[PDB]
Order: sequence, then C-alpha cells, then structure tokens
Amino acid sequence: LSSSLKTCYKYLNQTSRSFAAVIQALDGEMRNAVCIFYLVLRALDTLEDDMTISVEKKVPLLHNFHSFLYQPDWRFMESKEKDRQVLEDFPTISLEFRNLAEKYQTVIADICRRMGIGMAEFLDKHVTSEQEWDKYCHYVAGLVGIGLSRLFSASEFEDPLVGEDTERANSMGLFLQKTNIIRDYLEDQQGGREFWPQEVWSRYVKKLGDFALPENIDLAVQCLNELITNALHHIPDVITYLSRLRNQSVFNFCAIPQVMAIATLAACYNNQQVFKGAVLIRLGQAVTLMMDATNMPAVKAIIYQYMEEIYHRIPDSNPSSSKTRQIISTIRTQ
Amino acid sequence: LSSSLKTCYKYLNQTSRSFAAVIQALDGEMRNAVCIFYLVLRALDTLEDDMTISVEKKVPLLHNFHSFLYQPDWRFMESKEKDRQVLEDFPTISLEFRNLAEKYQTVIADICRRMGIGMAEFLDKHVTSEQEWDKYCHYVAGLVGIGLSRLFSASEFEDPLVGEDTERANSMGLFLQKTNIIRDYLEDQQGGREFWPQEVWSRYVKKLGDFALPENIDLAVQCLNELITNALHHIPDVITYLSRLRNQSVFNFCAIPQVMAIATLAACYNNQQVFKGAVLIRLGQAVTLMMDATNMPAVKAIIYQYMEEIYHRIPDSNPSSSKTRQIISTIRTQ
Amino acid sequence: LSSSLKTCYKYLNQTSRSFAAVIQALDGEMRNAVCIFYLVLRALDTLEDDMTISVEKKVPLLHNFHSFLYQPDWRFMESKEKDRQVLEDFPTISLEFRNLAEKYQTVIADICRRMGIGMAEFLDKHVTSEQEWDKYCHYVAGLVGIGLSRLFSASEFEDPLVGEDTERANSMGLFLQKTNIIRDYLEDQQGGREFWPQEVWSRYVKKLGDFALPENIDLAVQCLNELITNALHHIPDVITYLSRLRNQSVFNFCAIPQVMAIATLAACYNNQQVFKGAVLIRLGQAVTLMMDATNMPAVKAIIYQYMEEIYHRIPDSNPSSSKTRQIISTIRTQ
Amino acid sequence: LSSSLKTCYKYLNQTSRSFAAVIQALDGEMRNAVCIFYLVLRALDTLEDDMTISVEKKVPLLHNFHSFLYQPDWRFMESKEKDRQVLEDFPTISLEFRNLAEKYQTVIADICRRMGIGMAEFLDKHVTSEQEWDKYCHYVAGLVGIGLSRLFSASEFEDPLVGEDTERANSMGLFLQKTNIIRDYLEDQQGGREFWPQEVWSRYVKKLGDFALPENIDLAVQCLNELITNALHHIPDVITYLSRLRNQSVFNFCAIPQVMAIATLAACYNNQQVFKGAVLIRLGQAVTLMMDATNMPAVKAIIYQYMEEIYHRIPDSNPSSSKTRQIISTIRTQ
Amino acid sequence: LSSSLKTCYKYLNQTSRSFAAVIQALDGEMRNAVCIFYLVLRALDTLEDDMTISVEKKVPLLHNFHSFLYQPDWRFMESKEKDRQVLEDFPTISLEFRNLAEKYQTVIADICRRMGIGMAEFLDKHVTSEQEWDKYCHYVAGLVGIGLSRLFSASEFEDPLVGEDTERANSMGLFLQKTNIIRDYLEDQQGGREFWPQEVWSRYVKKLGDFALPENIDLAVQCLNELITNALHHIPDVITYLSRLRNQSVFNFCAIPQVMAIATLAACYNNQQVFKGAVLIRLGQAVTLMMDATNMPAVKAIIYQYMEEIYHRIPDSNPSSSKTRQIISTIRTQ
Amino acid sequence: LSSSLKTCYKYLNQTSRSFAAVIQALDGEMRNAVCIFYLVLRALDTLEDDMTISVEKKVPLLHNFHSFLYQPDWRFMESKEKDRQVLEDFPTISLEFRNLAEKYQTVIADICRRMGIGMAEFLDKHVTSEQEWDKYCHYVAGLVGIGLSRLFSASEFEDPLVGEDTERANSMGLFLQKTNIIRDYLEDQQGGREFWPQEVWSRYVKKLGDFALPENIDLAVQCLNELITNALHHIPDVITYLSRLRNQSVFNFCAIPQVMAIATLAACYNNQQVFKGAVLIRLGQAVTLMMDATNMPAVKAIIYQYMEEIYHRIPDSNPSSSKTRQIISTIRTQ
Ligand SMILES: CCCCCCCCCC[n+]1ccn(CC(P(=O)([O-])O)P(=O)(O)O)c1
Repeated sequence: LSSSLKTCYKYLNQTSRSFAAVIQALDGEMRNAVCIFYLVLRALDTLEDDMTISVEKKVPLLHNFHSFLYQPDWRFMESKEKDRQVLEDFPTISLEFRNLAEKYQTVIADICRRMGIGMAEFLDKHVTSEQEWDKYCHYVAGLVGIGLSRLFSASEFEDPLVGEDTERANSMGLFLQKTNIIRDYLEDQQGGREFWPQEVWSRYVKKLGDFALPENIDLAVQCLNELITNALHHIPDVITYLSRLRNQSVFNFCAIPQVMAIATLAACYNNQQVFKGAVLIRLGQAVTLMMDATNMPAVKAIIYQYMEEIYHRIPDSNPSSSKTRQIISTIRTQ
Repeated sequence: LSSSLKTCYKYLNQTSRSFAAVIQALDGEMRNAVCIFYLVLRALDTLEDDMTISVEKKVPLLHNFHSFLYQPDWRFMESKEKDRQVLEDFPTISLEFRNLAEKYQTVIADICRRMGIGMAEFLDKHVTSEQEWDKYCHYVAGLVGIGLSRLFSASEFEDPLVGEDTERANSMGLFLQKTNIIRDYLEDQQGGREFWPQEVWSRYVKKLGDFALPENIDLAVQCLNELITNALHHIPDVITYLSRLRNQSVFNFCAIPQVMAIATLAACYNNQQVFKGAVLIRLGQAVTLMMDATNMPAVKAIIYQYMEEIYHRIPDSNPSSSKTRQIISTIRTQ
Repeated sequence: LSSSLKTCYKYLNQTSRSFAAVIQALDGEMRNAVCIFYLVLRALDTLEDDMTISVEKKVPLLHNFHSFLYQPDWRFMESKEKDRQVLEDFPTISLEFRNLAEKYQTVIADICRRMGIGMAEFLDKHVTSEQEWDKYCHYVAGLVGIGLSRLFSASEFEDPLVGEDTERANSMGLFLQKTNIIRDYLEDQQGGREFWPQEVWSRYVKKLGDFALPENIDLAVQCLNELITNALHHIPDVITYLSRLRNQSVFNFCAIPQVMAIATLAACYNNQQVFKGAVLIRLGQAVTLMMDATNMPAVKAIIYQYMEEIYHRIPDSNPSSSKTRQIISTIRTQ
Repeated sequence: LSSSLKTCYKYLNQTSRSFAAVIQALDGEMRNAVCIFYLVLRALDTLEDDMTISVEKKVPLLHNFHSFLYQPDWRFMESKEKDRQVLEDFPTISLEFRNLAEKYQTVIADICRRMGIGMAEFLDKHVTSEQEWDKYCHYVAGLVGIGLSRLFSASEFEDPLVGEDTERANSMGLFLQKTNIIRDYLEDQQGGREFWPQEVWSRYVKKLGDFALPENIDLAVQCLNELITNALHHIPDVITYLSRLRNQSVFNFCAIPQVMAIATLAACYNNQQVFKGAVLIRLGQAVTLMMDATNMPAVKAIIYQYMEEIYHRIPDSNPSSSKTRQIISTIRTQ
Repeated sequence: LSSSLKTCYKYLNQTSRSFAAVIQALDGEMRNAVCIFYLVLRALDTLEDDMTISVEKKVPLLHNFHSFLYQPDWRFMESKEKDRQVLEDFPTISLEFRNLAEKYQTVIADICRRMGIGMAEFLDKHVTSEQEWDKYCHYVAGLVGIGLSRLFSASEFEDPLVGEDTERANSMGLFLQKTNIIRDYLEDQQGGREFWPQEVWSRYVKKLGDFALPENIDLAVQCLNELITNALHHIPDVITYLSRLRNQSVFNFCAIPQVMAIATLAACYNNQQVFKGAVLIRLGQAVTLMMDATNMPAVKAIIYQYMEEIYHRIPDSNPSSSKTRQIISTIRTQ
Repeated sequence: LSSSLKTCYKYLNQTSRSFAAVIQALDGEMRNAVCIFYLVLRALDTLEDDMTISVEKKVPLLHNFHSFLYQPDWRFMESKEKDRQVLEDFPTISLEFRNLAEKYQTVIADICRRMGIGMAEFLDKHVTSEQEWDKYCHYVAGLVGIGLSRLFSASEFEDPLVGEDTERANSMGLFLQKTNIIRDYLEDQQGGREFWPQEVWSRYVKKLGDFALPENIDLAVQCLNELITNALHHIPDVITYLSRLRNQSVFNFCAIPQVMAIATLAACYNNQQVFKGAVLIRLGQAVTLMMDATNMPAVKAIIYQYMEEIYHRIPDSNPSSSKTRQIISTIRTQ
C-alpha cells in the first residue's frame, strides 16, 4: 500500500544483505517496527563512518540524530558513503517512523539518543582496554540488542522478561559486533579504522597495522586467538537469551545471526587467512547437516559442534590455550 | 494389512519421485486419501501423455476417466508410457479409491472429471495467451491444489477456509506448474511438446524452437525473464496459503515443493543455461543454510531470500526489469 | 561450578564424536544423567574391548562394574585402549554418578549390571544364530535404549510409556548396533573381531574373513544385503518409538542417530565398497535436503525416502530380494 | 524409594500446615530441593526458638548451623520445642540435602549461613527502628524468598531474572513476615517476645504490652494501622514478583501465601480484635468468590479488591490515613 | 506517574464496585483504555440519571457528550447525583482520554455518540414491546459490549473476530442489563423509573408499580419468570462470545460479570424476594464449589448448573413453564 | 436442533446428579459422544440393577445389550427401576448413538459388550477375594475409564498416549467405584446387595450385615480402614493419569470426580458414621480453600491435603495402620 513504506523495504534490502529476509518474516507489528529501526540505525552508522565529515560537524549530527526523527524535512546530502541514500531520503524513513505506534517510537528514539552519545564519545579515540571494547560494542551493537528486545516485548509477541533483561540483550549485540570486528581486521585496516583493543594488540606488535605484514603472521594469529577467546565468553548469555524466546519468527531472527557469527569465529580461529584475505565459512559436521537453527535444542547442538571445532584446534603453545579451553568447557558443562 | 493398499503404496513410490515421501508422512486419513488421489491423477496424466493413443480414443478416456473409478474391472492395457502399470492394474487402485470415506471420494472424482475435460480441450491446441496459460495450468495443476486443499479441510486436520479459498489453492498449483514449464523448456522441445505461451514467445522469435538456437540466446533469456516475472505473481497467494496451515505433516507436504520451485526460478532467472541443459538448484546464502522449510517464519525468510537473489540480477536492459522489480517489491511490502 | 562435572563433559567430547552435541542439548536433568550414563557405558565398553586383559581377569571386572560406581577410589590403570582415560580417572566419573538423583542412579546401575553379565557371556563365543545376534546387540545396545528410555520417563520429560515399552526401546538400540556392525565389517576384520552372525555368513563362505577377498565380492554383497534386510525389521519399532516423544531435545537426541543409521544402511546396501573401505554417506534426494530430522513428519519422510533408495536398487537376482521388498512394503503401509 | 527421603516428607508434613501441600506439588527437581530447604530452615528456626539453650551456646550453633549440613553425624538431642524431631534426626535430613544437585546445595547452605548470622544478632535485642524491622524480617523471611527464587531459577523452571532480582524476592518475604508479626501481637506478648518496631509503638504507649490494655485500645488500633500501612508498601513488589512467574506449580506456591497475607491484613485493618484474640479471615466480595488465585490476572483482581476493602474503612481521624490512601492509590494505578 | 491518571483510577474504584478490580487486572493498553472508557460512560450515564436536569437542557448534553471528550475545559457543575465527581472533574478524565492511542479514542468516541443519541430517544418514553426492551438495552449496555469488544481487537490481545461480531457482543451487554433490570425492579420502582417492558407486565397488572403491592406478589413472580426466560435467550451468544477469547485478563473481565449475572437470575427465578427486598447470590452446588470462572470449560459447567437450578424450580402451572424449559433445553443441547 | 438429542440431554441431567454439567462442558465431539456413552451405560446398568428380572432372562439382555445399539426399535418397557425411562425410550438414545462418528461407536459398542459379559458373570456370585473386587470394579467402572480415555484420544483433543494407557484408565475407574462401594455400605445392605470383598469382611465378622450392628462398630471401622487403605493404592495411577492430560475440558471432567472421591474417603476414614448413616464431605483446610481442581498442581495439592487428613487420624491401634502409612508415604515421596 503506502509508497513510502514500500521505499523503506526497498532500502532495507539495499542496505541489509543478512537481515532483510528474517526481518520481513517477523510477525505482525514487529515487521515494520524492526524494519524502521534498522534503517535509522543504518543512517546513524553511515554518519559515523563518513570520514569526510569533520569531527566537529559530526558530533552534533550524532548527538541530535534522535531529534531528526521528528523533523519531517531533515536529511543529509553531503555523505559520500555507499549507503548514503537512507540519509538523502531520510524524510521517507522518519515519516514511517512517525507512523509507528508510540511504544515503538519511544524505544527507537531512546536507543538512537544513547547510541549517538556513545559514537560521538569514541570519535577522537581508539579502543584501548578490553573494558573499553565492551563499551564501544555496547554503543554500536549492545544497544541494538536492547532496543530490539524492547520492541519484541512492547509488541506482546514476546514476554516482558525479554525486553527487561538488558544484560543478556547487550551480550547478544556484543557477540555479533566482536565477531565482525575480528573478521574484518584486514578490511578495516585498509580503511583507516582501528577497532581491535590496543591493550591487547600492543602486547604483540608496535602498530595494529603490523599484523598485516607476513613476517608477523605468528604474532597476529596469537592475538586473533586471544580476541576470539574474549568473544566466546558471551555465548553463555546468548544461549540464555535465546532460550527465553517463545515466538518463532523472533527466534529465527535472533538465532540465525548468532549461529552464523559462531560459525564465523570457528572458521577464523587460529586461521592465518584472517590476515591474508577473506575466510570461507564451512557448513559443519554430519550432525549439523541434519538440523537447522530454528528450535532451541538444535541451536545448542549446532553451537556445541562449533565449539569442539575450535577446542580441537587449540595449540598447547598458544598463549591463550588455557583460557580458550576454559570458556569452551564452561559452555559445554552449563 | 491389505495387499491392494500395499500395492498402491508401492506404485506411489515408483511413480512419485518428489511427493511420495511427504505423502506417506501425512497424518491419519489424509495419508490414504492423498495417496490414491495421486495414483489416479498419475494414471490420468499417463493417458494424456501417451502419444500412441489416438485422439479418437484419448478424448473418451479423459472425459470418462472419473467414472472408471467406480467401474471395478476397468483398466487400460495399451499404454507404452513408463508408468503404464497404474493403468494396467487400475482395478487395484480403484478398489482402494472406493474404500475411502465418501467425502474424499467426492473431491477426488470431481477433480478427475474436471481435469479430464480440461486435458481433452488442449489435445488439439497449444497455449496462446497468458490467460490460456493460466487455464492450462489450472487443469493440470491448479485443480490438484484445489483437490488437496479440499481433502485437507474434509479431513478436519486443516481449517474449512483452506478448502473454500479455491483461488489461493489454485495459485499453489499454477506456481509449481509454471515453474516446471519454464525449467523444462529444452526437455519439452526435444519431446515434441510446447507449453510456453505463444503470445509471449512469438514476440521474440518465430517458432518456439528458435530459443534452442545458440544465436537466439539473448531473446530466449528475455522471454525466460518475462515468464518468470509472470510466475512470481503467485507468491503472495502461496504465502497466504501456507500461513493458514496448522498441521505439521500437511505443512511439510505443501511448503517443500513451493520453496523448491522458488529456488528453481531463482536459479533460472537471467540464466542462459536454461536453453543448453539442466539448471543447478544452488544451495542458498548463509541465512537460509541455517533454516529448513518446516515453520512458516522460516519459509517466508527463505522465500524472501530467493526473491532478492533474483532482484540482484535484474539487468536494467531487460524489457521486464521494471515489472520484475515491481512484483518483488510488492511481495516484500505485504 | 563443579570442576569434576566439567572434566566429564570433556571426556564426553573426547569419546563421542556424534552424540556429545545432542546429549549436551538435553533439557534439565537429562543432560548430566545421560552424559554420565554415556561415560560409564564407555568405560565398561573399553574394558570389554581390551584384549590385553585375559578372560579370567576380565569377567569379574564386567560383573562388578555396576558396583564400582559406588567405590569412590576405584579406577583401572592397565588398559591400553584409546579411551582408557575414563577408566584411569573413573573416580571423577563415579563421583558425578553419585551426585545424580537416586532414581537415575538406580536405572544406570541396573543397566550396567545386566550389560556386564551379557558381555561376560560373549567373551568366549562368536555370534552364531540370528537370535544370538539379537541377544548380543541387546547386551551392548538394546539395554542402552531401555536405560535411556527409563531415564526419560523418570525425569518426567517423556511419557511413562516410553520407559515401560522395553521392546520398542530395545529395537532402537538393536537397529543402531546392527547398522554399525554391518558398516564396520572390514575394520573389525583387520581388528580380529567378528560380529556378523556365523549361521548367515557361513552359507556364503568358509571364513567370515573371506568376504575381504576380492574373489568373493559377489557372495559378500549377497551376505551384506541379507544382514541389511535383517536390520530393516527394526524400523517399524523405531518409528513407533519416535512418534511417542514429546520433548524436543529428547526427540533430536533419539531421531538423529536413527536417521543417520538408516542413511548408512541405504549407502551400504548392495555396495561392494563395504568390503574395500569406508562408505560415503551421501546427501539425499531433493525432498530431504529441504528438511531436517527435528519433527516427526519430517523424519518419516526422510525414512520413506531412504527406503525407496534401497528398494529400487534391489537386484532381482539377490537371494534376499523378496525379503527386502516385503519388509520395506510393511514399513510404508504401516 | 529411599526411606530417608520418605522420612523427610514425613517431617515436612508434621512441621508445615500451610506449605506441605503446595511444596509437594512442585514440578520435578524443585520438589525435593524446597522440601529439604524447608526442613533445614525449620531445624534452624527451632534452635533459635528454644529459650532452653543459653545464648553463649545458642550463638555458635546458629552461626555454624550451615556447616552441619555437611556433617553426616551431626544432630541436637537437647531441644524441648515441638518440632524437635528434625534436630534429633538431622542426619536423615542432611543426607538428603547432600543428595541434591550441587547448585541447590550452595544456595541452601549460603542462606543458612546468612540467616544464622542475623538470627544470632537479634538474640540480645528487640526491633527498634522500622529500618531495623526490615532487617529482622530480612534475616528470618526475606532471605527465604531470595533462597527460593535462586532455587527456582537454578531449576530453570523459572526465568534467570527471578533469582537475580533479590529485592523483589526479599519483599515477598518481608510482606509475609510483617503481616504475621502484625497479626500475632497478642500471641507474642503472652510469649515474652517483642517484634513491633519500638520506634513505632513507643510513640503511642510506654510498654508494648500496653496495647493489651483495654484502656489503650484506641492507641493500639492506630499503631496497628500504621504498621499495616508499612506492610502494604511491599505489595507493588509482590505484584512485580508474581508477574514474572511462568510455572504453574511455582505460581501456586508463591501466590497463595501472598494472597492469604493480604486477606489477613484486610481483616486486621483498624480491627480491635487484633488485641483481644485471633482474627477471622472473611470470604471476600462477589468478584473474588468466582476467582481462585491460580492465574496472575485473577490474583491482581483479588488483590485490588482487598485494597478497596481497606480503603473503604480508612478513618479520616487516623494519623496514617493519608499515607494509607497514598500507597493504595499507587498500587491501583501501577 | 501521572497524577491525573492516579485520579482516574480513584474515581474508577469509587464509581464501580464490580468492575474496578477486573479492569485494573487487564493486560497492557486495555487497562487505561477500559478504565477511561468506563469513566466517560459513567459520566454520560450520570447525566442521563439526573432528573434535576430539564429535558430540553439534557437532550443536548447527551447528544454532544461525545464531543466534550475533546473539549479540554468541558465540565458540568450542576449535578446532584452521587457520581457527580466525574462530571465536575471531567477535564481530568477527558485529558487522559486524549492520551490514549487514537484507535481507542475512535472506538470510545463513536460509542459515546451512539449512546447519547439512544439515551436521548428514551428520555420521554418507557419500554413498551420486548423489541423495545432490546433497543433500550442496546443503547445503555449493548453498545458497551461492542465498544469493549472493538477495543480488545484493536489492542490485538484478541482476534479481529471479537470486535467484528457485533451481534454476539451486543448480547453480552443485553444479558447483563436485563439481569440487572430484573433484579433492581423494586429499587427502580421506588426511584420512579420503569424499565420492565409494558407489553409484558400489562398482561398481569394495570400499572407496573402494582408489582410492589404485596397482594400482587404471585402475579409479580409470574412476570418475573417471563422476563428471566427472555434473558436466558442471550446465553447461547454469551457462551459463544466467551469461547472466542484468548487473553486470560480479558476472559476474567468478561466471564466474571456474566457468571454473576446468571447466578443472579438463578437466585431470582420464581423468587418473591425480588419484590420484597434484595436477593442473596447463592454459593453453588458441590461441582461448582470446586471451580472458579477463569477457564471456559469451567464457566460452561457453572452455567449449566445454574440452568438446572432454574429448571428444577419451574412450576408446571407457571405461564412460561414451557418457554423456560425450551430455552434451557436449547442451552443444554447446543 | 435434533429433538432426539435434546431428549438425550434431558435424560443426562435426569440420571446424572453430578457429571451432567462437566460432560456438557466437554469440547466438540466429546460432548455428544460422552453424553450418549453415559446414557447407554446407565441403561445397561439399570437392566443389571433390576431384581424383578430373572437371571436367565437378564443374562442374555446383558450379553446382547451392545447389539441393541443397532436395533432401531429395541426397547424395554418392563423395568421398575427409577431410571427406567432410558430403557423405555432407548430408541431415542440408540438413534443418536448411531449419529456418532464410527470411531466413537466402536469404543462404546466394544465397552458395553465387555461390560455386559462381566456383569452377567457376577449376577450369581459375590465378591470374594480382593483380586475379585478389582475384577468386579473393572467391569462396572474400570472399563468406563478405558472407554472414556479412548474417546478422548479418538477425538484428538487428547494425545494417543491417553487412550493407550489402559491400566491407569482402569485405576481411575477402580478408585471411584471402590470409594462409592465403601461409602454406600449401609445403603447397599438395606438394599440386599453386598459388594465388600468377602475375604476381607469375613476376617472381622460372620455376615457382612453384622457391621450394621452397633455391637460390631469397632470391627466395622477396622474393616472400613482396611478397604480405604486398599483404595488409596490407586492414587499414584490417578495422579499419573491426570498429569498426562492436556485438554482443559477433559481435565475438569476427569479431575473433579477423583478429588470428590478422595475427599469422600478422607471423611469416611475411621468414621463410625459410615455404618450409622450418610457421611458428610468436609470443606478442606485453608490452603485448599484457595484452589480449585482445574490445574494439575492444584489437584496434587488438594490430594496431598486429604492424604494428610487421613495420616493424622491413623490410630496405632488399627491393624492396617502400618499399611495405611506406608501407602500415603509413597503417594507423597513419588
Ligand atoms: C476416566 C475418568 C472416569 C473413570 C471412571 C468412570 C466410572 C465412574 C464409576 C462410578 N459411578 C457409578 C455411578 N456413578 C454415578 C455418579 P452421578 O452420574 O454423578 O450420579 P455418582 O452417583 O455421584 O457416584 C458413578
């Protein structure tokens, strides 16, 4: 019907290779709510990425983005980023945002407000400590998990307990983000962006860029393995979060991406290829090829299979070997 | 128990490459009702297929087929087709037909009667307009969908609405038949049959067979895309139909073929391979590799994913490009 | 919490390539109960396998194994088998066994007692009759299915009937054991172990080992098909058992191995490769690659498909051909 | 099966009028856990109650009571209290405690250690301030609510948030205790124990025992009303707590006592009978006489009705009148 | 939060002795929506009540009441009725009305309009025919059931069919209103209000008020029984309606009142007390004393028991004996 | 609609003091199916009760009763029993029976047959051993439970596992029957019928009627307790049976009768009143007066409370005492 809503779903598919389908498969009111949430977040993220926008011009844009949702004519025409159209045709997006029930608007605007402050905070600095890593990931992904959880509950398709558990919801976002940051080292490196925590990579090399030098491959993998081990600590929370869900369309939406990130970490673990090029995500063992990620018991088994894929490859010599076995042990035994 | 019922199930597995498994997995009374229904339709389809049966003899056979279901000793012994066994031993099958609850008999006979009349009508002509294309598919597949739907409701395993909404049920069949007709262009051409609507292909070449000529590949593909674009229009109905199902065994039976057809059309889209041989039914992206077609939400996501696969390949120079984008856009927004 | 329980799960993953994942996915109490059960069975199985332990020395260990579960310090340090770790660190396993609720201990201890008795029984004899084959399989697998079934009922996650029907539960074990025995012919031969029932292979050759000879390949496949035909008889019971399950985690745990077994039999049927090396278990038709083994209707479909995969490869000449067709027919018509 | 567990349930019934039935009705694991938890707390409570034991001998016992749980032979044979049997045959109870899953053991032991510390602390003093009243109630009731919530979560029959939100769990306990303390004024005076906050009753009389004086009945009722108004403040939390529950057996166990407590408070409100004898708990209005406390909405309705029963009888002349009306309004509106 | 909303709930508990509790127990948005709806209906009803308000001054107030919802300052200070508080502080109510999601406002406003119209229409006449009785009940209660039903569907806590089947919803209001009109005969007569249909009572006496004269007690009871029999015809629709509800909080809200109405009719049937004083609503047999009205099957059982309580007390010589038996027979059999 | 069906429901209410309401509350096809099943069962029982019918005339009526269901004009106008109307108007009943789906007919027919056979057998003898007592109860109550269970499963409102479990369905029946037999001793004696197992009452008195003698009150009570103790042994099965149920209407129907019987036994236990006059069924403690029997945990709680009510009154001086405690402790610990 609505031509503007049509445009939004067009944008959703243009900017989301890996979420559009599951988003469109969401039950009732969640469909549009999550679609709109994805688009405005996409716009806020594009603003953050655009390095052609000076920091002093970017801070206000990020700080006041949540208010733009209520400015019918607001738009940004100076972006040179690839997803710039959601910024250039933002009026069509904010229009549909204002068409959403108020309970959804409140959540989306709140997350944008907080995300903007968070992104602005890290514009002038690099992630140093692992604690700072969690903070950054909390700002660009954790809040997304929290926001989404609140939309699920406000829609009534999910229990109020889902949106209430902000800790676990934050973990869902932290896990996906860390996995992406780890996987995209080379890509981010070649792009002038540094996301790997400094207090970690500085124990291996002088400059993050050195992991890009073939003569430092050994040290690079060791660091890679330490970061992966860090990310695995979020899996217990992920499993707890998914176990609470009761709506199938919501379960598929939340589970598939977590399982893909896990498959991603398994393929990247102790993999020199992370620093040479792209890594191929292989489908799995025999038991996995018999199930898919659409029921909780099956999701656990698929995760456990991937954990052993890793556990099996842990080199006694890796300086994170014990930590890696420990967290995988915890995941198995829980 | 019954040896004749056993023989029936033997013939089902011998004559149904892709439906036998799901049919045998159907709950209660539906199992036998659908088994027999499949057997008589296959027998009817074989009569129509056999080019060694003169039109003079064929017309009466197709018109009166439905009544043979009531004649204990009727059988045909002159078929040369591969599945002739269901015809030569029709008494065994007709015997089991008469054992079904009267309510299922009504549906089965009614569909055979209408289908036979329909097949007789197309013995002396080819499909011309797109309207005739729908009419033809209605007779050989649409009615099959209507029949099955009415059986589902009659058995009470599915809501009355399932059997009542004949339009949606018809679409389910039309989508599969059109998809198969598109896929099998080359196999049918070498077989002496023409199913592609003449009013569509005549606007590209002079004879349908011209598409098999390496020098016409481009026009051939433009026609392929137009027809695929025609088939895509049934998807909203397929989704509506599937979303109404409540029985797991019925859901698997109905959803599996649909998703298969959809992946098939995605693989054929703008693919020149359609005119050189058989086409690869890929595997999917990552989001799909983690989902199977057993719950509505997952099916929607898989369908939406295949829709994007097609959307990504729509060349701007294709004369149907705008139409193809249009229908996909509607499927996303609904 | 407990580090001993963690060690147990470490052992589970070290000794079980294909069960660990689905075992860890079991709901609540069944998780640790099945884990521990798997581990004690594995310890008992290892003692049994060890050919460096004389029969006189071995018998008392098998007979009293169930009692060692209550000897806090008991362990066995003289094994050279691959999984000896579970025997050498048995106190860690029995400690957790004694932590399980008493109702579970009773079931596990009872199965261990009866299994040791049976295992002792066969230390000095080979399998002769087919009836002896069922008894041996009952001892090393059938009882496992009965034990597990009693754990499911006692946990209340499954109906009281699952545990009470020892016959259906027994068939579950027999089917997996027979399938493995059939598949591992060559590996067992080169190991000095013989499990194919003598009365069956003797009607084809003088020494079971002759099947390993290239010149007897024809008689080999014939024996292979007769045994496979024997195994198929448990499938009706397998299906009955699975259709009573109501817990999803227990369903995945029970269904997946049975399906893998069936896929294996289909692959081995009329295959010379069984006598030359490892057999490649391949994908499946189209209808199967669309579904996974996590819902009863889908499992039925998957099974029916493999049945037809065997059925239509049955050589007219084969001595069992008519037996094979008859059981498959019974499986479909039920 | 085991007579020691049978014996435990025997003691559970001898020592609990209003809990034994609902406790035995708890699903799976929670049954024995809560049963044992109840028995040990009853044993601890019996020691504390016994004025026959000297303070310097009682303190160490209360402090180390948690440790006896691990001492197979520990037992107390010098008590004169009615429920002395649980102390005399503690080995039976501790044996079963040690048979519970470790996760339950640590929760129970932890609560017993903390409860003992608080109990010892209040041996030589009475409740002065209202803040002290919460503290005393925390030690003898709040912690039980926290302990039970942790057990519910650990059993997985309830959400992780139930065991995490110790504040809400605490309120469940404080509400029941305060109510009982308010109700049992007379009974306690005649027993030599003082539980009404001195800082509260002191503003009305000179000695708590004066409310027992006919001539002071009016000051009494006013103090009664002030304390009840204090208790009514835990209701919002009680509603928050009960709203998170998803297991019916746990819901019954938690909701029934809360509702009875609220009925008791409504009956005692501005009732002189409190200072004369036992107060009878009425029938409830018409709306409540068609609803039982087994589903949250019904429980809410029941609670709201009792709130009105109290709101209707608030005397303007009462000094707490405004406060009372306020808390009720907050409960109504949330 | 909002002090105005707080005030609204205070008035709800002031003006509604029997709906306040279940309204406050409604889930999410239905809570405030229904509370406000009740308040505005109460104000409209109180205007209509005030005899101190001349006809030509009242008619406008009734017709334009639906508009005062949007007049921020609108308020009436000349009422003497007991619930005058809601008219004097109407802006507070109207304010909260405007805070509701428009989809709710739309429903409420539409009902207040159609209600004021009908109310106006009856200001100068009495109820003559039975058809006119239905019309009057439609206006003061039927429309209410429609409005509430439409609020439920718009909240989506209930299926769309609920707000769709206006006839069934109308029946809900008609059953309650008739029951109350029957029950409050004396109270209404003493107030100068006559709601019993003249075409029914004039067959017994000359003036409806004569039923208040002890000498006409027998005739009064006969008429009483005729009207009750009339009311019973709405029961089939009440059961149908309730059976479609899916939200527990909505079910309690709807079922409790209906069950209390049926119990009231049962107590009033062939009961002289109706004309002497008030009637006590009876416990219930033994089967009912074992269930509450919170689940459909239980509600049906309660309803059937009350029908039998009536059926057994039907006097053969009663003028409606056959009609009464007929409808109760219809109810049992459906 | 059907006037014959209406008449059927009139007889249900006429002949069934307690079950009518809950039977009419059953979902869909179970309603009529169970109503009709109750009527035929009542007719068949009335034939048996009629002592004016000679044994040689009675026997054939019983054995062939099951065939009368298909004999349209069959009826019996010679009964003097109070419920004779069901026999005289049997054609109305047999008519509606034949309107029931064939699946329901089979069960009812099958049950009547087997029940008639069993009733004939006991026409000339008395219940001797307790094993005989179970046999009799099996024929007049147990089979009813087996039938109902099958009707539930056949209707598909209850899982197939309910119909299958015959031993527990039997226990359900045996418990009610034994309970009524124990309660109606006096009434059965003054009626010339003896049902207490001779082998048990013979160890107390010479003639079962002696218990009616005030001089044997002590031996009477003792015998009473020994029988009640006997009955209690069915409770574990009763609890297991109900725990399996999933449909609410079926649950109320099954649960309520069992709770009443339990309450009955509780009131009768060690109560002389049994031999003097009608026994009264008490309220039930505080906790129970808070729950109804519509959810399994509440039912367990109710049962457990009544069990305590009996355990409390077990006199050490009784000779069954140990047996009584033993069984109750088992019902509690399981
Ligand atoms: C599967 C749940 C039901 C299993 C038991 C079904 C048979 C019950 C046998 C007891 N029985 C015998 C006579 N009655 C009639 C009973 P009623 O219809 O309420 O008059 P009651 O006189 O109250 O005991 C019941």
